[PDB]
Amino acid sequence: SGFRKMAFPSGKVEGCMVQVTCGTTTLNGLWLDDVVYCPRHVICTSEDMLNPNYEDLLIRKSNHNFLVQAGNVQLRVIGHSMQNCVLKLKVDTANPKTPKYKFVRIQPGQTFSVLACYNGSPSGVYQCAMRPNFTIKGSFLNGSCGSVGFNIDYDCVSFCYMHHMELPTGVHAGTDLEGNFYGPFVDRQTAQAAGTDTTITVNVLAWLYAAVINGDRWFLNRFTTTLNDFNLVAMKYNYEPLTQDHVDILGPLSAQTGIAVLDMCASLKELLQNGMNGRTILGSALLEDEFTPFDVVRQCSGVTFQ
Amino acid sequence: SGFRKMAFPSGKVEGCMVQVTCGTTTLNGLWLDDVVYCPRHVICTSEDMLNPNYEDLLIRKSNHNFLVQAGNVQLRVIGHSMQNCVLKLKVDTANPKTPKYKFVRIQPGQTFSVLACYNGSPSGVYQCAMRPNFTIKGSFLNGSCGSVGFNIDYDCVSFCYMHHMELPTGVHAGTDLEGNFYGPFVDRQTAQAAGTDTTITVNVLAWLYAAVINGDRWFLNRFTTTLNDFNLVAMKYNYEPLTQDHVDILGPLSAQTGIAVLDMCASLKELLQNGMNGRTILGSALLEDEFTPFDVVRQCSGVTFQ
Ligand SMILES: CNC(=O)c1cc(Br)cc([N+](=O)[O-])c1N1CC[C@@]2(CN(C(=O)c3cncc4cc(O)ccc34)C[C@@H]2c2ccccc2)C1
Ligand SMILES: CNC(=O)c1cc(Br)cc([N+](=O)[O-])c1N1CC[C@@]2(CN(C(=O)c3cncc4cc(O)ccc34)C[C@@H]2c2ccccc2)C1
Repeated sequence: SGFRKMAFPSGKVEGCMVQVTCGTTTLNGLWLDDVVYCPRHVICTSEDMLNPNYEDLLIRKSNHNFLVQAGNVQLRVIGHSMQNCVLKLKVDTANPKTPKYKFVRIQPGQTFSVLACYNGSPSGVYQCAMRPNFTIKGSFLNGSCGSVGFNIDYDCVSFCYMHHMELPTGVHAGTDLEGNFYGPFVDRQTAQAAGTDTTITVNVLAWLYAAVINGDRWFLNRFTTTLNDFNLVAMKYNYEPLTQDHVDILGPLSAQTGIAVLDMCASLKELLQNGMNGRTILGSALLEDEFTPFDVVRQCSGVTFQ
Repeated sequence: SGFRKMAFPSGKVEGCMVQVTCGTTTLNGLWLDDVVYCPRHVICTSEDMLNPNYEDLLIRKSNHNFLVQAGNVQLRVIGHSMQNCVLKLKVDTANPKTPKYKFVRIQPGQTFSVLACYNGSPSGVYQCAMRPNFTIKGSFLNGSCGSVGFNIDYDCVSFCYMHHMELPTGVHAGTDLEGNFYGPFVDRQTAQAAGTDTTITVNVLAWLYAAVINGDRWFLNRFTTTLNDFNLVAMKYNYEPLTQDHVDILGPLSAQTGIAVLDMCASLKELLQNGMNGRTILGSALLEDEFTPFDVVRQCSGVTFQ
């Protein structure tokens, strides 16, 4: 029993974190095989970021302009390329610690673990969701660029996020490991802000199913609802529309608890309309939307990774 | 910016997790140098746990009654001893992955990271606090015994918790790595329950300081309070008394924000008396008490570990 925001074991990622220095700029990089991946704004000064031309800035750099430190050992750079907003530094040494890995671009609403790092050195690990507005509510200070987000499936680390910047609202923005930003953001100091966000409906439902699996049932009712009538209440409370594909995804949890998906939607409808009345669910006074259906199954059923 | 329940990087602990089988019972063990540590109830059947005599049960076992699996390699046991509620199995191989480590018995209110494990295989990592009633609100299923809680300081892993059991309220109970239970609990199936718990006052205050460091100030006021008058409100809301040593501990955070500790106590007094009025602090509609003053400084200042 219990339900926690649970991150994946970070060991396989810790062994890939290195430090990348270009000029006076230092940030984190990800060392897989003989390539280090880091944000391309490593080549920039603060004044560059106001309006940078990265092809021009990068053309003026050499392999020896990039210092790569992996613990004590320095790594010699033998090539460099730019792919979208990430820099790929080829090095003379394959990382002996390279895990089985993939690069994945996740959909909004999916979760991942973040290994926060400074100077190539891991600081901590925590779970995040990709918000509908393609930001994340992480925990990031100056120097954290190039920290990565990931999932682990069996042996295989699927990297899905590399940190680039913090937006004025204090939420965070970054790219997939191929350098493509999530959302409309760009690696330039301009007026750009998080757009309007919404609550991830299928995730709230999953979390309500986790609560039932863990013995909380106070919020259940005998009512039901149609998908159409639910989505109308969803719109009014700034929740994302629930699709039939979302319903199908909640299949296994609905079957494990004996609560039909549309029956859980009627429960959530009442919670949105009435509030919690000073009660809590799984230790939260809010409706939690950062657990996927997969996250609930993984933690309420004890999946492991090696 | 941002504030998250942040666990330590778990890599140094992952390399110590092994599987221990005695009879039909299988659980997790911690392999440091040439010793594996696991809960001594590994030697028990379910009927044994009703009223076990561990000296008698253990006297009837041999070294070859214990199977120890570390990934693929099986480890040969060459000795065994019981220390309080932990079993120490001596093995023929020193763990090549042994980190710098210590065993620490924490005070209630301190936090640690838990690496949840099944069959010697890490499942996930999360932060816990030792509650005042010496339970933890973890996330643990059948098979998780011998999972450990820990802190990392620089290079050194300080193990502080090994998981033994789940109490009827769904909270968790276990020992230090020397086998001494936190709280009054014993490794027997009896009527024992978590006692009355309280809210960790110094921790709530620390978290209010984290919110200020992160730009939330809506809950501040111009009032002040005396330590004595605060503690009287604390008693009424089931908060722990704030000691002068607690005040001194909050020194660095009070100095960084320019808010006197007793001024933050007056803020908290008002929050307890008025509620939050549908507002949130650091994304919580509750007063959060599972961050220590150290945890706030570590995350709002970017400490790392190698
Ligand atoms: C706060 N502001 C933005 O993050 C920001 C927002 C926009 Br809109 C556009 C840019 N932009 O394009 O320059 C931004 N960066 C400003 C510096 C950034 C960010 N950074 C970090 O270490 C960092 C990471 N996470 C959270 C942080 C919170 C902080 O309070 C301070 C720093 C960070 C280093 C990087 C950099 C790039 C080139 C030369 C020097 C430094 C990029
Ligand atoms: C639920 N009940 C108690 O945990 C419990 C409570 C008291 Br009061 C006294 C004992 N007691 O002394 O036996 C308890 N255990 C019952 C079995 C325990 C617990 N366990 C786990 O794997 C486990 C860990 N965490 C959370 C769990 C939640 C679950 O729903 C089911 C299992 C776990 C295995 C171990 C064991 C020991 C000897 C022989 C076989 C198994 C110890």
